[PDB]
Amino acid sequence: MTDRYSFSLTTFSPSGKLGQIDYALTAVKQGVTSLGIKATNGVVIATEKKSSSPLAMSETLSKVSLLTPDIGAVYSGMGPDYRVLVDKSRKVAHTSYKRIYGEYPPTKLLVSEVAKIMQEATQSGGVRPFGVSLLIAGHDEFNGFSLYQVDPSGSYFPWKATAIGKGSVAAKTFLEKRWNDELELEDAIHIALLTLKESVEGEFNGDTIELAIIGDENPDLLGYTGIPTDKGPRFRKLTSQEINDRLEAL
Amino acid sequence: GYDRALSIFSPDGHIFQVEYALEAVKRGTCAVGVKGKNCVVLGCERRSTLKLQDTRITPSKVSKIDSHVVLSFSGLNADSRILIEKARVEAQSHRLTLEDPVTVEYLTRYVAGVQQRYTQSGGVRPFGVSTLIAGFDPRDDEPKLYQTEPSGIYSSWSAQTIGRNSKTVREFLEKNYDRKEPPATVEECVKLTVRSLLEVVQTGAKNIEITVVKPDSDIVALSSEEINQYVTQIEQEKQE
Amino acid sequence: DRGVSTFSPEGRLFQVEYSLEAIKLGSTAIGIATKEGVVLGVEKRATSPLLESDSIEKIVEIDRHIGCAMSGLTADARSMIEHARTAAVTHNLYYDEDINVESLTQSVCDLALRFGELMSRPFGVALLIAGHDADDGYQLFHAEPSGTFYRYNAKAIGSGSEGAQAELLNEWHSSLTLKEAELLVLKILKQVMEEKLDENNAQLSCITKQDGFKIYDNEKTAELIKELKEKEAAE
Amino acid sequence: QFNPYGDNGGTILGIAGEDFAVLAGDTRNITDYSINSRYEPKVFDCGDNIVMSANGFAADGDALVKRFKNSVKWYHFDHNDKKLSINSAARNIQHLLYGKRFFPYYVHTIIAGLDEDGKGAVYSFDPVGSYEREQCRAGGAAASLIMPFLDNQVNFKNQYEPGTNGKVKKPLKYLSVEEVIKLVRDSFTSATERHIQVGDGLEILIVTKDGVRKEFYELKRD
Amino acid sequence: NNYDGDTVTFSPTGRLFQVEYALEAIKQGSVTVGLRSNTHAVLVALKRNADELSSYQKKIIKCDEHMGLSLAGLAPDARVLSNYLRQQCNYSSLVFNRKLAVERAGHLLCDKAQKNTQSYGGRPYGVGLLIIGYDKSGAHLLEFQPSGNVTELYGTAIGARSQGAKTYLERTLDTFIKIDGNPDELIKAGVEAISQSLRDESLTVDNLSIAIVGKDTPFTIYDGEAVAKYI
Amino acid sequence: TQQPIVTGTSVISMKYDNGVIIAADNLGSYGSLLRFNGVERLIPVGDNTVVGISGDISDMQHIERLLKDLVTENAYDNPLADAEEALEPSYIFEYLATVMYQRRSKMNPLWNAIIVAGVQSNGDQFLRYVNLLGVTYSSPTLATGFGAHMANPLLRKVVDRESDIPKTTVQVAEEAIVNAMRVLYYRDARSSRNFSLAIIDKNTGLTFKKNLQVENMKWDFAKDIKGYGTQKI
Amino acid sequence: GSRRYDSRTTIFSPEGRLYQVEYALESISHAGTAIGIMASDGIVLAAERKVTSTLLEQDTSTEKLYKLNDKIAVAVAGLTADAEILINTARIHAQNYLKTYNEDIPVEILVRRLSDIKQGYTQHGGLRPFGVSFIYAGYDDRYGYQLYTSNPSGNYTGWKAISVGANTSAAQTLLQMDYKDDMKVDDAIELALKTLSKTTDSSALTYDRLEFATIRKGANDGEVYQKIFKPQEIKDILVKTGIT
Amino acid sequence: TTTLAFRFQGGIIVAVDSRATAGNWVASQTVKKVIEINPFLLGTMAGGVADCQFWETWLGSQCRLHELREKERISVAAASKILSNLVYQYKGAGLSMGTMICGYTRKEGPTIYYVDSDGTRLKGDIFCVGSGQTFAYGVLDSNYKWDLSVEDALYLGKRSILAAAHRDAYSGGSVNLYHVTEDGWIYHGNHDVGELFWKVKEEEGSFNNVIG
Ligand SMILES: [Mg+2]
Repeated sequence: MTDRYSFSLTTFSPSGKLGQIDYALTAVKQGVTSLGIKATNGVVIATEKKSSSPLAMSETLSKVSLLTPDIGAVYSGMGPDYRVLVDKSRKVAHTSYKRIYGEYPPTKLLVSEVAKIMQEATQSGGVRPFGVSLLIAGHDEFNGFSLYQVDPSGSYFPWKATAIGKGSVAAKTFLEKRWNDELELEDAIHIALLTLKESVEGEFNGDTIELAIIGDENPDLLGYTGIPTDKGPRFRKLTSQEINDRLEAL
Repeated sequence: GYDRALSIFSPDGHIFQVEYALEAVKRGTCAVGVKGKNCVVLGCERRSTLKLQDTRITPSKVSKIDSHVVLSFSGLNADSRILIEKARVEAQSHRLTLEDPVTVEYLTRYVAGVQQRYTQSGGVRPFGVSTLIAGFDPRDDEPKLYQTEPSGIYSSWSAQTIGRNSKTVREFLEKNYDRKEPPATVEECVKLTVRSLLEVVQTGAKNIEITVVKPDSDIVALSSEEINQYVTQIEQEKQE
Repeated sequence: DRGVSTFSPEGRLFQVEYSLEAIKLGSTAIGIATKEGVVLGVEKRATSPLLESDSIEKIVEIDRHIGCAMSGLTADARSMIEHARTAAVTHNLYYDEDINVESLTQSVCDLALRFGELMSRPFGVALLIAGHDADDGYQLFHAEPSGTFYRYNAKAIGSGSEGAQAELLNEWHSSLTLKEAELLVLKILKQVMEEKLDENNAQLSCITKQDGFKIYDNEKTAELIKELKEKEAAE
Repeated sequence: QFNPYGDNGGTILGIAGEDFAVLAGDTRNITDYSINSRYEPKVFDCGDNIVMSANGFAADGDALVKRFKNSVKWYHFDHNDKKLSINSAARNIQHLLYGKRFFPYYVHTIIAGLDEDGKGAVYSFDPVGSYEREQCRAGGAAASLIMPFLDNQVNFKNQYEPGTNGKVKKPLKYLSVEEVIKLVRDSFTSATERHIQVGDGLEILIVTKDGVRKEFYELKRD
Repeated sequence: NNYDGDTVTFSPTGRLFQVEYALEAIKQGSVTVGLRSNTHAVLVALKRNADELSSYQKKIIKCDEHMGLSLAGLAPDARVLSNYLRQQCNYSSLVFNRKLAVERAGHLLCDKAQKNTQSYGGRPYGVGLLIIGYDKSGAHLLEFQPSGNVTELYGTAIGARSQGAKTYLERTLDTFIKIDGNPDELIKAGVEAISQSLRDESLTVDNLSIAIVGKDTPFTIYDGEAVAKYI
Repeated sequence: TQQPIVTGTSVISMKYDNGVIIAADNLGSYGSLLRFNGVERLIPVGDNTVVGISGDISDMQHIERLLKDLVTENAYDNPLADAEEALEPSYIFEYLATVMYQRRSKMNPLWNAIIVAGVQSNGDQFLRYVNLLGVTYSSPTLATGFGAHMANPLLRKVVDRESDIPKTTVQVAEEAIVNAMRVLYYRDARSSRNFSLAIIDKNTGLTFKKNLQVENMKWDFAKDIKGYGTQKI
Repeated sequence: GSRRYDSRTTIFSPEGRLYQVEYALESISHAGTAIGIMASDGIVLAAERKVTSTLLEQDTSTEKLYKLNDKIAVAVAGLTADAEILINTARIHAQNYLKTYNEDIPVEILVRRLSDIKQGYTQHGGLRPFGVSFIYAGYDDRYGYQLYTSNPSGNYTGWKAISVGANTSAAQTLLQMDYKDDMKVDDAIELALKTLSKTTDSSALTYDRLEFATIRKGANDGEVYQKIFKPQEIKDILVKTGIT
Repeated sequence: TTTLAFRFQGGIIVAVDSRATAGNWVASQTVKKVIEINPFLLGTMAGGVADCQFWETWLGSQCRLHELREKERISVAAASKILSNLVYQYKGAGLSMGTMICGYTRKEGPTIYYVDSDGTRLKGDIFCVGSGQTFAYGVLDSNYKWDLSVEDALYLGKRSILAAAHRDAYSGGSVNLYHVTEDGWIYHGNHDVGELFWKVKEEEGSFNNVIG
């Protein structure tokens, strides 16, 4: 046995292309549309719960994931790759930050750590790149609200609003017209639901849409009381009912 | 770990990786070594394709391994640093354990040994570098000049050149260097070294570097003007 | 591509067979064993007249009672010599005695096949190991990169080997003197060499029980070359 | 606390003649005040006309002799059935002993045979491998009782020629194998009388160019 | 063809070509012959020289006082496998005060050769061995192949032209097996057997190698003028 | 380095004209506490060897498993496992002796004293000792612990040297062993009345006797002993 | 076995070139142009972001200009992710040097170390090289203001003015034309932005498509100040020099 | 033990006693305390007998390898430092060694290095090591001159060991003399202390305290 693939499987071609990264980006392109929009007092990330079968319980499959109490993530591309990245991203937020500084990492640095993991899968021996593009929305005290995109290459870019996956080109054009630097979170959520409806074919409701926000602190979701400085998670996943309420005002 | 045998024999009995490493040396800028009666001179070509260069801080082509030995090269620049670093570490390790600085031959044998090791070790490629190692043994006034190459063979030379167009300057040296009477002075030795580079270099401006090494750790690099005076005198005698 | 330790359909290791081709390109080395000593002689083959030929070291001392001559990729021989010397000295340390020439040759040959995917390829050099011990007397061996060593009364390796070996076939007999062997090596070297043989482009050496292993001075060899010229002109 | 060492008593004696050597040793094996065995062979024929005894802690003694016999075997394999000379065996044993310099074989080793000129040879080792060729050496429990007797009766120490009164030493005339064996037996008889760990039986291995020969003698069993 | 790049690759007919190529090296090698009775076992080898100045490559190796083999193929590979046997024979003696059974020695060689045929990177051994011995169940003769197949036999032969000797032994089976308490006659049968595989060359004094082990006979090799008796 | 916990006392043995006898009581002591009364400390290996073990019982059980495993391993690919290539006492001993010395050399000994009693293929008696230090010796009589001090003197009166062995019969030898076991029961505070005895004869094979008891004991004289000097009543 | 799939990233071509290094350089030639210009009183780093969007959050974005320590900064051209791996190493090396000798790391020593790391990936390991070319801008008390560049081969060289990334041939010709030795920072700033403005593949050079920095002894008295320009400041200097 | 070595006009004198003890028990009177590292280098033995023997024979192997690789005699400095660097790796492990590495080369002339199991490596003109070192020092210091003859230097070294052999209980047996020249060491015999004492007493008039 032993992993005898100690050499790179991603290499520069004569034209200067890293083929495996390009192909990973093609896999991402096939993936279901997800998007992120940054408001003045919050961020919203959203995607379509593409159910593989009606017998499947799509609630058990979480496309939007909490990474830290103030940071959430969503993807487009290969689900399994996303799942393990979330596991690693959650752990690295503790090992390389919280266990050192006694606090959760700022969005940009957690993104930096995730990006590093994805870069290494692009150079390390005997592995292929991750076949996902992530959209990480988060908040921290000194940087405020932010929204990042992370690609299979490990490259990451901060966005005001964007979309990845299937209908990204059309969605990004839709977002460019609607976005401004004076949006409130509810306005962003409204635009998100509008943008996301364009890429969705079939049912469009709270059960077929996954949507979370980074907004105000939720002391009701903290689990305990007594410590004034601890005010609860800014990340919150919107319920099936909460989504449908806003779909009536759509 | 990566264990792949890159340097291997071909049906005709050649190690192509080692031979392709020599092709990298052929691409490198021309270097020349000439030993006089009481000195050795290392001449080196600087390609003038790169202007706007900062010549204060740009890695010089001749490197001191110790206060009495110098090393110039032709081939991959990044590769040469690894050999220079190893050689410098070994030079201090020799002083520490033997309580005496390295002989020029010993230092050459070490660098040649490193190069050889990289031609039959798994997972590594050969150094795309040939070196000229020159200097004087401790408490010795006899000039020393050696050459190494990617295969790991080394030998002593009365005068030698490596790199691009080295075939031409070797032609010049072979007819102009007399063994029975080598360049008696520093002047004569430097002059012959500059002359040999002028066969290949192009302009005698900032394209020629000269380093003179004398006995008892007396190493000095000539400046542009000092070299330019040799270039001037050579061509004025040539106009006849 | 293919394994480094792969067998060909004829039952030969590709790499070992290719290393033997590299050895055929090497400069000629010749050994001749007699009852007065073994003689080792090499072709230096300087690539240019500016190369100081005395720096060409293709004959090497392993111990006081064992000498060695090489042919092929001579850079590959350095680690083989280092091992040989270490083995000779180590055995003396462990047993307070000289090591047998065969045992030394065996220890060197054990390195040969330690290649795979240990080193990445076989050695590209062949050795003539010549020496003396109390048990078997004066001996000459031929160590190959296959790990096989043959004892020889006389042997030639390198580019002029098969022409030289055919000459050694005729000339060698069990009653050769050391002086006769010296002239014989010089004679055959001069035959197979491209350039004209002199004291600067050819080197002699010998191993005797009394004086041990000795590389010959250029002045000493020059006299043997002049002695050779006169005796060939003598008929 | 576990003590990895023990003392199995016993006494050995090597004497190098002019063209022969003897290595003798008692056959009693003990712990504390008890007798383990009245006949436990201590001196061994290791092949190549070499005899060996590692006296002291018997477990380390047996281990060393076993490893040396093995070394002799592998010396034949590796070096074309060449005979291991006594001096080469001695140097080899030094490396075996010094190999455990920091957890020593708790034994006083003696080997005996013939050198490469056919003369008698005895070598003597300390527990950590220091060694020397000697003409005479007793080892083990009663070594301190026997060595002075040998200095006097083998090397004629403190003996002078009558009439000269201290001016002329007694000349160092060579001893025959029958003479040496008498000194060996008297040494062990005397050692048996005054040392509690010595007794039961005496086994003498005699090395000549013809090979190894054994001789056994009864000792007092109290 | 496409399935002979390494040992780890079966062909479409279930063949291991690298192993078969290693098997080929043995056929190139010089002939050796093995045969036994109920008291003695005998190796007879034809040694091969490079030329007339060269020595004759040794073909027989001693493993223990009661065991040894003869080789055909890559000599270095025989050195490795004989060294391994020496160690296994030795371990058996040191640890268990027990002389290694010849059948168990065959099992150990089989397994060592097998590991080389199933793993990537390595190669099969390029040598065939004929092990003889005398243990607690009398005289024995094994035939090792680098495929791993070890076979206990009355008599056999490996190497170039070995088929001639092997047929002779197959005829003589009922005679040589009964040569008990007579080493010189058993060797004669072996020397006569190996003679069936000779062409052009004949058995000379530095050409012939013979070994023998038996009831009261340590494994002892006979070379040079020692075998002139049998020529 | 450890300390023995559950311990077994004397193992005694001797050679006689056709074979060997070995014996050991059935007690597993826990210091001064006589904890386990049904411990078998003689462990037969095949039909030609009996290993008697004293000292730490947990280590004895480990050794017992090693010997059980040794038999299994010897049978593998061995058509003569019950004939010419059966385990010999000399093989079993040398194996154990190797293990004991290796374990002491790692400063982690098997805290035992072992006597391997058996009969070899050629009919020769095998009797040899090995202990936690890897120390080995052989003798016409062998005994461990207290047996060394009390049994050996008695057994040596029967077989005082090698030449006495052919003169000694199995009945005389067994009588001496059984008498020795009684003496040890009188005088060893860590012994028991119940014991096992094994006879390995070259003719009749292995005879393993369980549930033997020390009998014909002398205690009647105790009634007359009064006080510690001057007391009369 | 595994050998079948091995690209063999660390081998010479028959011409004596390292395939992967050459292809990495080809990759880098498509990256946004970065320019360094050394003056007597400071250094200028100017770089072009690659086809950005209007929704990109520029003020929090960093893809070209990075800080190694207080004295040294780098301009990146190639794979950003690859560059960040090397940058974090360089930052650690500078801090190690500072901890050891209690002095800020001289610029060349840092550059050599990073360049040696790149070299290693071309000679051993079987991994692909870092598809990155750096421009190092820095200051120390030995050589003063220094400009270097390294590339995937691990070869580095010193410069008075240099460009990496796209259109370096055109850029270097323009720099070579207008550069002078007695030049000052404010003049270099103008040269850098003028060069980018001519070599750019974009229709017009604007603030949102640029990263800009200056290393100046324009810090109060004998000390050095790094200035990573903010979007608004890049917009001001573009107006000042007369490009927008 | 008593070993000494001193530099002078004619090279080096090395002189050693021969006794080896285990407590009060005289284990050997014929111990060779001068190792012949090679034909040009000498080493003395004090402290651990095995430690000195083993590692100075080993040193001879390292010195031999050096001159095989470098085609030149190893310097006394280099040879001594090989030994000192080795024992330094074993520092703390319990090696016991006090030795003079004595030699005579072209570049150095006659040179002596004191090498210690604590790692100490000292160059010097006169050294004295062992249980009887203090007694030998007394005779050496009061009689030493650079311009001693080879004959007088040899006697001084012999007499200095005799001084120590007499007084020091753990020194004695016999005196081994060496004289190191540039062409190699020259052995100057084994001298029994028992016979040497009475000889010196009479001829020199010394040891008037002792009755002879
Ligand atoms: Mg007694």
